[PDB]
Amino acid sequence: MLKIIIPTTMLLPMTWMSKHNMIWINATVHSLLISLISLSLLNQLGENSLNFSLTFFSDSLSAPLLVLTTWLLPLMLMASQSHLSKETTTRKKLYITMLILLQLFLIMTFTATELILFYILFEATLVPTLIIITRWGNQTERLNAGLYFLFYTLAGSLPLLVALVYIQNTTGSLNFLIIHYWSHPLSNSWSNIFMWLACIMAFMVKMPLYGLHLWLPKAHVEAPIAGSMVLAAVLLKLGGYGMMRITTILNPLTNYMAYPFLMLSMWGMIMTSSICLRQTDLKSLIAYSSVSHMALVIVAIMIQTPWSFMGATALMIAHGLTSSMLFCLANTNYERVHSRTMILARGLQTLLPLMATWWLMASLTNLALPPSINLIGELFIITASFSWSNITIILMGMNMMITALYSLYMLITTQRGKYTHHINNIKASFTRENALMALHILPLLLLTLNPKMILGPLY
Amino acid sequence: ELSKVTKVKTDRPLPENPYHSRARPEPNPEAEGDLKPAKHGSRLFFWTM
Repeated sequence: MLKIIIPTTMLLPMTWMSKHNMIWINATVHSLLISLISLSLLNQLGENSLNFSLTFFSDSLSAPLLVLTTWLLPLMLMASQSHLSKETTTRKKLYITMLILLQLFLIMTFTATELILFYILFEATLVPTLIIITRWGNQTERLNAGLYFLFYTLAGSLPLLVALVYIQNTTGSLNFLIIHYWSHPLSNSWSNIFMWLACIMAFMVKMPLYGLHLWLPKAHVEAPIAGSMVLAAVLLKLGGYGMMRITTILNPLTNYMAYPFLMLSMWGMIMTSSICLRQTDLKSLIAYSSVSHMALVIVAIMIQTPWSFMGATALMIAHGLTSSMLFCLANTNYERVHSRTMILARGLQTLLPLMATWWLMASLTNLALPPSINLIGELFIITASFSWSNITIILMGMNMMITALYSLYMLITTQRGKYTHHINNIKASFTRENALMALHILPLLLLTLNPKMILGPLY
Repeated sequence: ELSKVTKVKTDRPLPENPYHSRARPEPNPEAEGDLKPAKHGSRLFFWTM
């Protein structure tokens, strides 16, 4: 795995010693090269995970996420070039280093074999994210958003730390392989119930769950474009990955303890999508759509059926790409109009046609237009829930309807109607912005061709 | 001269246990054979060495 980790580390000295005119260029080049190298990990075995060493391993769950992170870094740099263009060289290098550190941490999280190592790194991801949000945010709510995000995540994580150490003391090892081979069923004792809660709540906080999702709107809206990209593309999937890993030692208590969270998420998807319907901020709308799409994954993980897990992995990858793209488009519009009010800018389709096409394709992916991987994951989760209970189809179909409604509503309000007259600073789309949108869309549509790669280890 | 420590050739037997002390407890096992490297090093969570 060091074939990916070591170059990622070597990015930092390069960025620090790169010329002020070559910082972005060098970073983008070598980040793309690192993504190319990470592509090799997709060759997962049929049964055994790719155990590179005692500390790092990968499976058909970890590899897509690793590729996603290594691919997301260059696009984040490209997006960050615009607003961080009047910054001093040292601070620009600092931002690049924060992004690189975040990518390195995420790689190690997705490859860590030891559960406590995963906890350490997955909670280490907070520091770069917090710094990015609080320092390079544009509004005054950035400080409160960072506080909310950090405190939510820590309040979830600390009981998880206690529980993990308890497991290490009792079982003797926290290695995923040993934990899976030496799995022992949990009883219904209150101690086991609280252990299950401690092991689940942290990941429930990580991937916004209705009731504990209050941090996400603030974080996504206040954070800079790159920060929002990671927040909505990988940092949320951290919760899903950790939950799928930790559910191995949380059975059969999951059957009894899932009902609260299952109902919370099944109603939360509807609630959040309805909230999207009546939103005035573009980034807030995108964030709430993310909340709903992640609630789908939460349901899938809780049900613990093989189809559910496959759909969960596919949905995670698809949502990462789509949400990052949506935030990038909103960022371009925001940079041009210097406001996040959705109704402020209207009829942008006339002024910017190609960006409007990008908007259309992104919204289509958001509403899970067949045969996009978004639809593949959503349909798999829907079928798994239908097997769990036939009544689920009601809420699932209603959520699909509301998602389509609010996505098309966003497209109509922004990229349709009479153009706003006073807004005269809408210049033609830059090549960089179009390239960013293309590098978000094309991989997803290509992934639809060979979904087996992103269908998880249960394929 | 009266302050000089003198020898006394008594016939009374020397008390075997003048303090009437109880049997002293057995000492703990003392040391062992040689030192060898830790089986897998510092088996502290994720550390392999």
